[PDB]
Amino acid sequence: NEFYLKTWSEWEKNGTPGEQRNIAFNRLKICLQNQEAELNLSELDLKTLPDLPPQITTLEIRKNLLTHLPDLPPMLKVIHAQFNQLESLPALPETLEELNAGDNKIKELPFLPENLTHLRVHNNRLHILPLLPPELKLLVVSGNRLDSIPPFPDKLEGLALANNFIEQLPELPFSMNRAVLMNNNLTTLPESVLRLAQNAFVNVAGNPLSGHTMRTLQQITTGPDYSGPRIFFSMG
Amino acid sequence: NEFYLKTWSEWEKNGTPGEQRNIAFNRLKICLQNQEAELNLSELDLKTLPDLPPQITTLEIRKNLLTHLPDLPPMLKVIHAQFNQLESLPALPETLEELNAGDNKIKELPFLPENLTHLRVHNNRLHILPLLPPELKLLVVSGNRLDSIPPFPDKLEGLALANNFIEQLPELPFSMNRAVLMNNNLTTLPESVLRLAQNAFVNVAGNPLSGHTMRTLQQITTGPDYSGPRIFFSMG
Repeated sequence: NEFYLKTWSEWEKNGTPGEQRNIAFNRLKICLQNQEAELNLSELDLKTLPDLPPQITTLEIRKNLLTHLPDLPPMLKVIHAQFNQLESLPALPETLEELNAGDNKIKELPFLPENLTHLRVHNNRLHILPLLPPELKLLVVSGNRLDSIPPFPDKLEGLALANNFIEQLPELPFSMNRAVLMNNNLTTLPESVLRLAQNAFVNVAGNPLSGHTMRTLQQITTGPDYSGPRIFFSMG
Repeated sequence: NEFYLKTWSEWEKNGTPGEQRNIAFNRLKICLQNQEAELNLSELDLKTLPDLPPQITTLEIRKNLLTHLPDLPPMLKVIHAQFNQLESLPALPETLEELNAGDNKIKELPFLPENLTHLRVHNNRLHILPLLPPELKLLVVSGNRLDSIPPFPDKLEGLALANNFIEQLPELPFSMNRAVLMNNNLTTLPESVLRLAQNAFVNVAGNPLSGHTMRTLQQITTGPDYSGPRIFFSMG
């Protein structure tokens, strides 16, 4: 309890000129004393964070200059860390449900915990993704360096992978209603794309789909009973 | 010239298994012998390029695995090098008019030559831009690490700098009709935004514009003779 005030007071003082660590100390202490659910340190030019209040369920720290996070409290449900300079993340609490860390410099994600439902991590430097947890509903990984993709869990609804280097797409679960796959290196599509719901959104423009893929898809989608989705794509 | 056929022939032999350097050697051979304007080595899994045929005016090499480019021939007008692993670019030929190098790892650009009209470099790692040349017409630098922007040349028509860390935007020239400025760190807007043409597109959603900026902009834009453009933005 006073462990935090000692830690925070010393972190108060150890800052470069622009960091608004003076406001940060105030928000940290109040957050501890009133046992608040959310800690909001966004837009404070912070280059580091100290140890965090243990009871919080929302950590909002977007638009700072963080290179690393401290250990994450075990009750966190939502973490918004987008627009920092994060190079990695610490271990994620088992309670984590929503993680936004887009627009950082993260080269690898840590193990993804079982309750994660929304992962938004575009504009990083990911070459690989860890295995996806069973409740994942939304996955946004556009604008990274992804060469390959782990298999999809069977509740995934939204998938955004534009502007990567994916060569092969794993099978798409019937739960998927939004598949944004532009500007990759796909030459073929998984058969399961055609088995999605009729109103599903599918965009594979900007991929070098082979001639056989194109003729295959043209024969099926123009069949008189075709019930699959509309597929957007491009040539040239 | 037998100088190129030897060099290309020995570059052909020196590849790892997946690189399709045999198809590339043939395209090089055809390009040299028929004196073609365009050399197209895109989508061949290439990790390096050899010396290039000197007469080409279009270099098409997107979607390979290149880390460095070779010296560029002196009549190049168009270079499409997006989706590689570029670390940097070589010195740019004086004739260069269009450069696309998005989705690489480029940390800084070289000197930009005087005839460049189109620069598309989104999804790289730029912290700074070089000074912009006087004919620049289109500038796309979305998805980088930009903290600042050099002054804008006065024929610039399209500007896309979404998803960077820019805190102050330089003045916008009257020629600009498309200003895509979302998800940065602006708290205010330059005066010159209000002097753009009435049909210009301006999008600053996702910036933490101050309350004073918002109330000022609301007073001006709702006056009965407001002559400027529509501005899109966001709150929350």
